[PDB]
Amino acid sequence: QYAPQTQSGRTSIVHLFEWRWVDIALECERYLGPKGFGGVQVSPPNENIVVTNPSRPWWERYQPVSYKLCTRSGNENEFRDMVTRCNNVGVRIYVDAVINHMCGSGAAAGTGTTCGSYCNPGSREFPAVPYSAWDFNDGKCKTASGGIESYNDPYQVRDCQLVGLLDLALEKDYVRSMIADYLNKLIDIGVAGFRIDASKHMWPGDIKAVLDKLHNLNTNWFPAGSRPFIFQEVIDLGGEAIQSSEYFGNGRVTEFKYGAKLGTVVRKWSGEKMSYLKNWGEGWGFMPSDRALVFVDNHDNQRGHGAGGASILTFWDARLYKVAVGFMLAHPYGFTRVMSSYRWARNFVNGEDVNDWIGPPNNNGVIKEVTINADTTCGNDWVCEHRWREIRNMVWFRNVVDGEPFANWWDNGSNQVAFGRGNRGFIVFNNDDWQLSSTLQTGLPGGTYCDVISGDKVGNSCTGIKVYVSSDGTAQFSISNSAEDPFIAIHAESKL
Ligand SMILES: C[C@H]1O[C@H](O[C@H]2[C@H](O)[C@@H](O)[C@H](O)O[C@@H]2CO)[C@H](O)[C@@H](O)[C@@H]1N[C@H]1C=C(CO)[C@@H](O[C@H]2O[C@H](CO)[C@@H](O[C@H]3O[C@H](C)[C@@H](N[C@H]4C=C(CO)[C@@H](O)[C@H](O)[C@H]4O)[C@H](O)[C@H]3O)[C@H](O)[C@H]2O)[C@H](O)[C@H]1O
Ligand SMILES: OC[C@H]1O[C@@H](O)[C@H](O)[C@@H](O)[C@@H]1O
Ligand SMILES: [Ca+2]
Ligand SMILES: [Cl-]
Repeated sequence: QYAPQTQSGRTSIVHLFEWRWVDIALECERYLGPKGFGGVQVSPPNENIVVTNPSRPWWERYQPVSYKLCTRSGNENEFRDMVTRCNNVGVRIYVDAVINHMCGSGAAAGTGTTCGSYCNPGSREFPAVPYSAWDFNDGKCKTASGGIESYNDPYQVRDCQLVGLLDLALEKDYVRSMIADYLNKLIDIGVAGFRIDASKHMWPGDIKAVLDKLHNLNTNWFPAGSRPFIFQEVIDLGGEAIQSSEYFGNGRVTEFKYGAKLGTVVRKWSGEKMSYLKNWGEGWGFMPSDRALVFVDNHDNQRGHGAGGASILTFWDARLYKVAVGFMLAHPYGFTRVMSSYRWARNFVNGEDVNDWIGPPNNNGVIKEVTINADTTCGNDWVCEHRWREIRNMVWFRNVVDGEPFANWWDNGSNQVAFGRGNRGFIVFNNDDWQLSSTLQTGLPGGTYCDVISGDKVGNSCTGIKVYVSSDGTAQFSISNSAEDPFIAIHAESKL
């Protein structure tokens, strides 16, 4: 459950948030495959309720009504086609499994669903599954409102309603089996693993019981006996009743402290400095590297939802975002996930974005295609961070230095920092308000390397900064505090 099951040499996955199956299929063949991306985390592929107020928000996909592969991203044919085409080019697919609940208990009975399935939230009727009143935790929840009134009580958070969502009685074998059948169908289709949504709201044992029923991965692409990759969404910033460690037996867990702390350090808040990152990782109180799935921001916290707060860096703060993603992709800690978002009209009234609900780029409800521009960027308001040179080249960097140990750390005692990875890569950062000009030990063999942050190595030339490393591994790095990208990165494969 801990092994990502990516094709050898590939070390990251991209969250193609709200993308349509057809666009992902294309993206796999034209970009993800050739650019060494390990895989893609897709949005919930099962049927959800249609929320008309507000107009088709992104969160309606987290309110299931059945397990039919039928959504705004596409139908089952399109889904199967995507998985096949992506696996065929070496890019795995990971599904966002929403299994702790069904739709909002307050939703209206009817066929206002993405596939037309009938459902009656009021009576807990979900005919298309099927689920009935006795498959929910209403009777087990002890709070007056039936909702989570305190996060200090493990029972409320797991047995009661998360924001009014109907809570599934996961201790029942019937429910356990319905969910397993859904996941098994996906596994057989070719999916490599899952993101267990809202794991914190389920007992580790219930998740385990479900996982034990899962099929081995499809042998058309995976070796016989391969277990699916599992990463559970557990928001634990420390100091709360439920600990992420309670889920280590099921698979990897989302380390939310990673993005919260990094954002604060890179922004230079609360007295934090980049020089403090020397012992980044478990030294900062994070979970063991091999149990962690790390990221800078995720679909929730980039828009105020979930956890992280104001410190979280997103594509909105492009410059700082790039250095944080670069640091993450360079550091050996955890399995990295890269975010890929869409632009929305933010509108902050009282420090709160009242438009945080806005769904993906659409034409009267139907999702717009991802258009690719000549300069390799995306149109139709898809930001495509994964296509930014600075990001795509760091994904490559991670592949290249995979397995090499953290080494040759250097810092100016403030915000200028540097470290390498064995003898295959080195990265330098300047987040101070002054010039960086030093001769540092890179640990790399002598030669001329193309900086992959400012450019690329084309044939036998660099399109950006070139770094000459002496026979003794040293090199000079000159980075101005006003540089567009205040960091340089070089590796074995960018060598001329
Ligand atoms: C979003 C994450 O919430 C929780 O994290 C909390 C941490 O546990 C806690 O430590 C931290 O301090 O605070 C966090 C919350 O800010 C979960 O632990 C975490 O798993 C969540 N992230 C996951 C999980 C979900 C749920 O599947 C997704 O949440 C989004 O989607 C829901 C559903 O669409 C959305 O809620 C909308 O719908 C419900 C029904 C509305 N609730 C109203 C309706 C009724 C009647 O049914 C009333 O009873 C309710 O009281 C009333 O509020 C919501 O108003 C509406 O927004 C969430 O807002 C979305 O965030 C996440 O996407 C997923 O990543
Ligand atoms: O050593 C790790 C610690 O270093 C301190 O200087 C920082 O302020 C802490 O946030 C961090 O956890
Ligand atoms: Ca629950
Ligand atoms: Cl997540």
